[PDB]
Amino acid sequence: EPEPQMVLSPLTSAAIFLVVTIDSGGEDTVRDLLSDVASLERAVGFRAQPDGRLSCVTGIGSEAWDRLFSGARPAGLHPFRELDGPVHRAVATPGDLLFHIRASRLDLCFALATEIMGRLRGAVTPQDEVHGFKYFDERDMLGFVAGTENPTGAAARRAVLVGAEDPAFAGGSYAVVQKYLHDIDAWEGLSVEAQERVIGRRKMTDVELSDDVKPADSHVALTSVTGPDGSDLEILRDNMPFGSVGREEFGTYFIGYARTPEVTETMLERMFLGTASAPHDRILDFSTAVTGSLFFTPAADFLEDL
Amino acid sequence: EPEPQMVLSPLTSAAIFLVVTIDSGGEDTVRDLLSDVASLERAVGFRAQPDGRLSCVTGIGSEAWDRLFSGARPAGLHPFRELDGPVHRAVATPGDLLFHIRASRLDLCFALATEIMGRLRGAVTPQDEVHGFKYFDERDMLGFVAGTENPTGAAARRAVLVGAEDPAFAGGSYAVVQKYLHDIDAWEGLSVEAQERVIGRRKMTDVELSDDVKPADSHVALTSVTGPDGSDLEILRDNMPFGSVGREEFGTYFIGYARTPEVTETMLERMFLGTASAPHDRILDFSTAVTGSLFFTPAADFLEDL
Amino acid sequence: PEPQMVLSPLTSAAIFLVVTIDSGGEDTVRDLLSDVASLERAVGFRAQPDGRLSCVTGIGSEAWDRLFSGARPAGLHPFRELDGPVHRAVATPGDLLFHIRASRLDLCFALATEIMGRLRGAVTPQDEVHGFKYFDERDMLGFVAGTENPTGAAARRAVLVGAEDPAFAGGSYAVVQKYLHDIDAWEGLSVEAQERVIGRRKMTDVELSDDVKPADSHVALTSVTGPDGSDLEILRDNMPFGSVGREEFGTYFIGYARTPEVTETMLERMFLGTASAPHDRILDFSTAVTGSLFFTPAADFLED
Amino acid sequence: EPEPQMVLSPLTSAAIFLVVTIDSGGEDTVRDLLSDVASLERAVGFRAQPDGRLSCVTGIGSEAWDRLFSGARPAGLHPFRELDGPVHRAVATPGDLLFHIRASRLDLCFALATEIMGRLRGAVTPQDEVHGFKYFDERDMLGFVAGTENPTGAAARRAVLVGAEDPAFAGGSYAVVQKYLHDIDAWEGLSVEAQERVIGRRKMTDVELSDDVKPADSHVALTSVTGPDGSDLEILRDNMPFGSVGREEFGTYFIGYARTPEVTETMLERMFLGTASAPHDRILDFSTAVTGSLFFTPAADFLEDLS
Amino acid sequence: EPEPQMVLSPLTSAAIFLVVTIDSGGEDTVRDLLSDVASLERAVGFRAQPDGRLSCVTGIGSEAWDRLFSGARPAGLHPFRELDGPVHRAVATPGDLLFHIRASRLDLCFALATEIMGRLRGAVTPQDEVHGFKYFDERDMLGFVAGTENPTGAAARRAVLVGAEDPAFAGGSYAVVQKYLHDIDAWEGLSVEAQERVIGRRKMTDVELSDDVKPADSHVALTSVTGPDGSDLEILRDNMPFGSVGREEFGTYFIGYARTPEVTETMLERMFLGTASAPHDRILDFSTAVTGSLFFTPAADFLEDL
Amino acid sequence: EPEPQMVLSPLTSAAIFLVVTIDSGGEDTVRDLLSDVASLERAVGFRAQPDGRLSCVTGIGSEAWDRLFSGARPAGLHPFRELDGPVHRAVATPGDLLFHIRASRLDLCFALATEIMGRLRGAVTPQDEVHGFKYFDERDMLGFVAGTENPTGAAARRAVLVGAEDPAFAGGSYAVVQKYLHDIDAWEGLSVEAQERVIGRRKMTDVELSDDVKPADSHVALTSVTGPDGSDLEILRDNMPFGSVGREEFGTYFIGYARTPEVTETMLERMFLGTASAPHDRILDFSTAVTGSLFFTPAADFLEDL
Ligand code: HEM
Ligand code: HEM
Ligand code: HEM
Ligand code: HEM
Ligand SMILES: [Mg+2]
Ligand SMILES: [Mg+2]
Repeated sequence: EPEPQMVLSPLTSAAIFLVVTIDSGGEDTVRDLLSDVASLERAVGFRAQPDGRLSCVTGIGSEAWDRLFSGARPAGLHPFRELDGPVHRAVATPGDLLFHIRASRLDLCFALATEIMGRLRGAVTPQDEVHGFKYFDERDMLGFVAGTENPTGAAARRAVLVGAEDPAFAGGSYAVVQKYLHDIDAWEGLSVEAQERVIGRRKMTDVELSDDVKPADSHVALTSVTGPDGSDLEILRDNMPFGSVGREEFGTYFIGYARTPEVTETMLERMFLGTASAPHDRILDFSTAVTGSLFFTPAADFLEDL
Repeated sequence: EPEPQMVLSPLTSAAIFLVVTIDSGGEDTVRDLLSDVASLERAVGFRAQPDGRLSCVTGIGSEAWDRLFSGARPAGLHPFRELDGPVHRAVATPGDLLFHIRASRLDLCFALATEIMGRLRGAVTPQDEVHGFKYFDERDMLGFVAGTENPTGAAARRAVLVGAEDPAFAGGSYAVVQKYLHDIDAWEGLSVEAQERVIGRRKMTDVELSDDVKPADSHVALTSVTGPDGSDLEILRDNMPFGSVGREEFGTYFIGYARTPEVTETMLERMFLGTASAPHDRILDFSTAVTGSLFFTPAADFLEDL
Repeated sequence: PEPQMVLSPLTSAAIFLVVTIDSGGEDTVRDLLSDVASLERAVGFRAQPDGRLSCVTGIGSEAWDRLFSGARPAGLHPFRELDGPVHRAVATPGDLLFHIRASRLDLCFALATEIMGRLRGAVTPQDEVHGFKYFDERDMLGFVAGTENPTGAAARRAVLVGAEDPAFAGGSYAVVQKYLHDIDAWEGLSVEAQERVIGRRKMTDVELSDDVKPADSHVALTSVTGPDGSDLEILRDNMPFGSVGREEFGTYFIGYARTPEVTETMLERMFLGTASAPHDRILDFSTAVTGSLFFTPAADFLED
Repeated sequence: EPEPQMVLSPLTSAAIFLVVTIDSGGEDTVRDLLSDVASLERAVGFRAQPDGRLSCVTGIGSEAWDRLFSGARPAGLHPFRELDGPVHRAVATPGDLLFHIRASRLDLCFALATEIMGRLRGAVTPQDEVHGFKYFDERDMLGFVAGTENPTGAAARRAVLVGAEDPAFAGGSYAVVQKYLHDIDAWEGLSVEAQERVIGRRKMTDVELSDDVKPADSHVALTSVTGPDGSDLEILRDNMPFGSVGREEFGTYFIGYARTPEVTETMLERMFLGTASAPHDRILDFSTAVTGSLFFTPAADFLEDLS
Repeated sequence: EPEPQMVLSPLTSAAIFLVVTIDSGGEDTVRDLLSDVASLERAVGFRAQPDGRLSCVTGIGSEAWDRLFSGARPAGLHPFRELDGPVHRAVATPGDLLFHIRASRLDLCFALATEIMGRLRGAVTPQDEVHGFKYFDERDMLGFVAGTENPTGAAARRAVLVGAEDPAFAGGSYAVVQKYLHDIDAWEGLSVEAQERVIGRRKMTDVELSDDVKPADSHVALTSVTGPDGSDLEILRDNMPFGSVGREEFGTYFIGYARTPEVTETMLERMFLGTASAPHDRILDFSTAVTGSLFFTPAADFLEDL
Repeated sequence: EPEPQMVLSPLTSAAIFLVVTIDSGGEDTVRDLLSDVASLERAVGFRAQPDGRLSCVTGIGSEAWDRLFSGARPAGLHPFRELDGPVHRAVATPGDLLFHIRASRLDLCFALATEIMGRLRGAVTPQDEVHGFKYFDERDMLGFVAGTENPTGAAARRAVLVGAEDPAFAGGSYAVVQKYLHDIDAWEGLSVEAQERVIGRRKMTDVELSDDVKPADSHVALTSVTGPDGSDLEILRDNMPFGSVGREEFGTYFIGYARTPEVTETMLERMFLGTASAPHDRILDFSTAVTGSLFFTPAADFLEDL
């Protein structure tokens, strides 16, 4: 049975997201680092266990894959597709490698980031670095609980991990990232009731709005998708607030894992392009995407063997 | 007894340092915020007690004092004094207000910073914003334990709080801040034993080097100061690592509190200008100061009674 | 099939809610059942990982026939009243059980509030108990409670319906009884006399050896062996409760099993006695004031 | 300095409030129990330290004081004064002894309540027993954070503990209790902004409303009181949710400690009788007081030195 | 105010008790270590704060005091007085220095013991070393709660710290130690009710037996002492279980702190020699003392000024 | 179907290792105790759950197996093989039963050890008893992190548990124990860099030395072993510091579990007897083995069915 990366992590209150491009000639250095990244994760994290909860999920973009590896490609790997909606746009931005670093403390994330980037200096150019922090009651930058309807247990494994449909890549996953900046002033001018109509859940109690009252352009309504057999299509999300008070930057860093990118891409199409009943996701009236990238996160043993 | 701000805080693993200047006409907005800052600290922090450990210490610079208040000035308040040493320089940079925000989690620091800056928008210009994180075993960016010889209990109160020498300002303190960037590549080229000779303490065990082995230009030797009667002159420090892996920025944010700025200024003169036996503090061969400011942190009731 | 959270980690707080379904309340009940897992997530998620909030939902025999058509679970029937020579196990009404557990009573209460909010006008409350465990896992009699519960695979095999009733695989059967204790009479016994009642040492929680353990001790009467000589096991999560002002000092008994026959055989031994034991000596200090049986379906049964 | 009881406790998530009356002839049994209550607190609590945080504050009503003790009375002790407002009433109900029992866990509260009541059986009649639990984010039954503006440290000592003004009773305090039941249906029919105008603070963030927006009949405006010199008069509160979902009982148990009952009584008068600018505290349109009692909580050494 | 050592510590679950004798010629090495012991405590303990709660109380015996120091001596300092009762004996055993090391974890105790003994190698001979552990519910090796009636707060300071009666030594205390081994087989032959009559408290609930049932030769009755003016004479105890299962050694390490040794010695006399109404403390029928030593624990600043 | 003992335990900060021999005639008493050991574990441990994490792993030696049981032997069970190297020796010492007791607190370990030894008095002779404690940062007595490269999850199950190759004993494991005493004086005379060359990892950061610099006689190089198919052969280790400061005993108690003893024995041979490129493991120049024994730890159901 192939060993996945730590895509299914315990709850963590801190994260670093690192997106880089691989410079010309940097391929060999990158391959060496990939074969050591799990041993660096253990080195940094083991002595802080059990409370540290340090993990690193490593992802590779479509164009980078062809530069690094010969043989088969993962079936669903392609560049992030830009969505040019009537009002809102989901931009595509460059990224060859993702490091999704999570722990209970930002310092542990930083120590691992420092070791990873130390080995890659001269081979990569940083595109994005975000230091994320979750609020103490699992709330996001909009004041709502984040993570409630994530799948757990076997339902999570089924939703996230590549299996028999792409057997050479079993135990992998696909990550989509988007960095969002919020208009906090406009958001906080809404009443709580109007915010609940945007999200589709109660703010304080986190109870879902009933079907008869939930707006068709609420976030929860548009990101609820049923498959060909009427089962729910699910993804696993670990959105993280970030910001700078001096620069008035108040953000949500979105990351979503799925067994195939088609699930995530269908959700994004509904959000940005809308449906028969909804012009677009009302969350986008307060949130602007400034990055967008797609990565394949291979099985841990795939990385170890190169 | 006047009530001090939370200068003597429990150990915290997260901090935000905010330094701002007061714009033309911003005085009244600032005074209103100062009279509310303790109540904002309670609002953000109380529901996360007892583990949150959220506090905010507010400081006011020399020039800002005269713009905000009439009547007496604190006796020791003056602008930061630039030190132009033979090799190393301690720069002065602008700052009218300091907010030293501490907690066990960065999100609580950020929430308070957001409320404070929300009330000040349009009245202040940000000069510096640093998000600090301490390593899980109380280590700093150089890999040494940080805080070991800080005073505690009654010795700390005596060292930090203004008393009968300046009775109108009893329960206040003086804060000096400097942001340092490290040359980590050069530091990590030293052996552990060579690093220990720079600091003056063992790296793994944090035991002080004996007087016969401790170099005269070690950090602990230069920052050890005796008064006219041979008593130790002490300050309270809460130095915090910070940085950005993508920008190769690895820093220490220095903050030191003392009952009179003369103690901290004597330490800085020994570090930057040296003594008969030491050209300068060897820590400065790996650390460059890029900011420097001095603030008076009044008793909490002084702020409240505006 | 995915079970409900019958096998929970240890919790220090609980709310037990038993209700009857009023005439015309069926539809409101069915709607709540299809939402109960989503309400559990909504209340519990923001207090993770320490909250450990869960809700196990059970349905009685008479209620089942009112709510659902098609197959019944094979073992579902009303609680059987036991009229012993001295002690009686009463049957009391109950159509739905909510067994709510967490590390803190406030989280239990928040979920109970949301559940009862959705059911108002459709149900009548029969019982509500707010349970608390003592800091050293002791019960109201001063003994450690839960020691011999099965764990891991043995727990799954003992508690979850399987291939013997395949349409209801992943379900379980819950028996509840509320007991009030005579604490004055109990505390008049020596520790050694109490140990002979229970069958375990009080301070150290070591089982009394076979040569000293009385036949009418609680542990001896609730030890039952199957056709192949294996132990028949149940999973228990007994909770203290009470009111100091009313001198009410209680144990809320709940036992889960794959078939109610195991639990019912234990109860018959306790209340009716055997050739070797008049009755369970624990019953000389404990009176049952409720008794109900529920089937707790697989979580996916409720969600559909 | 005389030693207070644990009036200023760390934050606790569980409480039991026990109010009893002393039966005729029960005085001697009561006095014996009072001289042992500290030792019972240690017996129950010590083996659960450091996490248990078990404490018991013992209070004695005005009429009970006269029955138990033959010497001088605390200067501010009198029976709770009923407030008969144009709309709302603060009832006075019987109570001779208060046991305010706090810990991190309800079982530790219950163990101590059991030991106390075991010694008093036959000498007292129970009037009220409430098992309180705090919501995990310090919220009350109305969904608002409770405790935010309580004084801390030296300001709390100065506000709560009797000093030089009544030297024989230094280290004591005065407790007012009221059990409130809420109309949760009516409350949940308000918008969040309408709730915020009732309380005087933002619901989600717990930031106080500006002076320009905060209504005169908000709870925070009516319970804000300044003294003869313009200093704030403060009390220490440890309000606790309680209830029963089956009976639709959703409550707040109010307890407030103060160095003199006059501060707490002034706040209650403003709430129930109103001011020039406010008919009454709007929180009372959603909250009914069903008990009301006043107690003196003596210094610990006063209790220990008894026959 | 003179600063005491950490005689009144928060609750700790681990301890090391180290008793040594000073070898001929070892005086100078010992004096140097004493002047450094608080700085060693900070070095070992700081990086495990706030939960470590590492402290070291240092005591000096009567004969050692006269070897190390000249001039005035603490008023009550003498060698432990052997008690030769009709049945039971309290032995005096050699000991010049006590290190009473406490923390929430044994490893912190061990690290500090290692540093202390490292500085003293060649100057001292070990007489006793005990590694103590508390049971999870504060119980001792007899199964009873230990520590319940210790004084707290102000009453503890008054009972333990030397004051105006010996002003040159204000802020000190006197420690008596005795290592006890228990005859667990004999003890476990009693019923619980018979055990309770030995101790004077209920076993499970730790409620004191009422005056009408408490025997005169119970442990709590013999260790309850009133002074000529009616006040309770109290000591502070931090008894620790210890043992070795293979050697069937089950013990209690007794340590009692008091402002004068007269209080502790009066308790010991009542235990071992008895009263008019009690032949001896019944706890001694199941407990044998194998060490006995007395130490003065000076104010912290006395040690620092060497 | 078979239920293993708790070989794969969560991390624990305390342990007791008890090794006994079975006296002539003690076999029946031992068999009775083995059938009850799981129920004693529950009795002691249940009331401290969920934080106690008390477990006991029971092992049986080769000669004891033949005295206790008839029918099949586990295929790999034999007495520990003495290794007589040119410089260093791995001695074989007597041991019939191992009790490897772990918990979050030493109290719980001690209570269970007391109950076990209580049942076996008169049937067994203690050979070794060690009370282990972890340093707060997972460090050993040499100052290095211990446990970093242990297998986890499925890789741990595959490495440790007997399966289809010995089907009657599926769910069992083999334990090798050695008690080591260190020469701490000689070790602390090395520079940190010289220590790192002994171990094969960086001291402070726990990063493995790269292949070009790692010495062939480093500990990590000699204990890295590849199988016939090029896979890494792994074991699960739960080494625990122990000691006595007064006797200058500073130790590491080695325990290693594996599905077959040949893996552990190949590592030992490389350490003690060396390779073409390394005379012996350099860790042995600072570490002396004073015990050595091998045990089979059966499935839990094997013990219960006695
Ligand atoms: C007043 C009610 C009760 C009290 C206070 C109580 C208490 C206890 C205690 C202290 C134990 C020993 C520790 C443990 O394993 O939990 C025990 C064991 C047990 N109890 Fe009860 N119990 C009660 C009622 C019941 C009822 C009604 C049943 C069955 C229908 C039951 C079945 C069991 C079983 C099966 C055991 C495990 C026996 C064994 O060691 O195999 N109990 N109970
Ligand atoms: C139904 C009963 C009550 C509820 C639900 C309630 C709730 C609250 C809330 C949510 C706050 C704001 C947060 C805080 O500082 O705790 C508050 C503040 C306060 N309450 Fe109440 N309360 C009640 C009864 C009372 C009573 C009866 C009194 C006085 C006799 C009182 C005195 C106060 C005071 C002095 C404050 C702080 C006001 C300020 O200075 O900011 N409360 N209460
Ligand atoms: C022999 C081993 C010892 C054991 C196992 C032991 C055990 C206990 C226990 C279980 C208690 C009751 C709970 C408490 O308040 O701590 C206690 C109380 C006490 N013990 Fe001991 N003890 C021992 C030796 C000593 C010695 C040698 C002294 C005095 C020299 C002493 C002085 C006290 C005192 C003063 C109390 C408090 C009595 C009261 O005022 O209530 N103990 N001890
Ligand atoms: C003096 C006794 C010992 C000490 C202080 C010691 C210490 C260590 C240290 C510090 C590590 C590096 C971090 C890690 O745990 O992975 C290590 C790794 C290891 N040790 Fe030891 N050890 C000792 C004895 C043994 C023995 C006797 C064996 C085998 C029989 C052994 C097998 C291993 C293995 C397999 C590894 C992992 C190597 C790798 O794949 O990276 N050790 N040891
Ligand atoms: Mg009978
Ligand atoms: Mg014996």
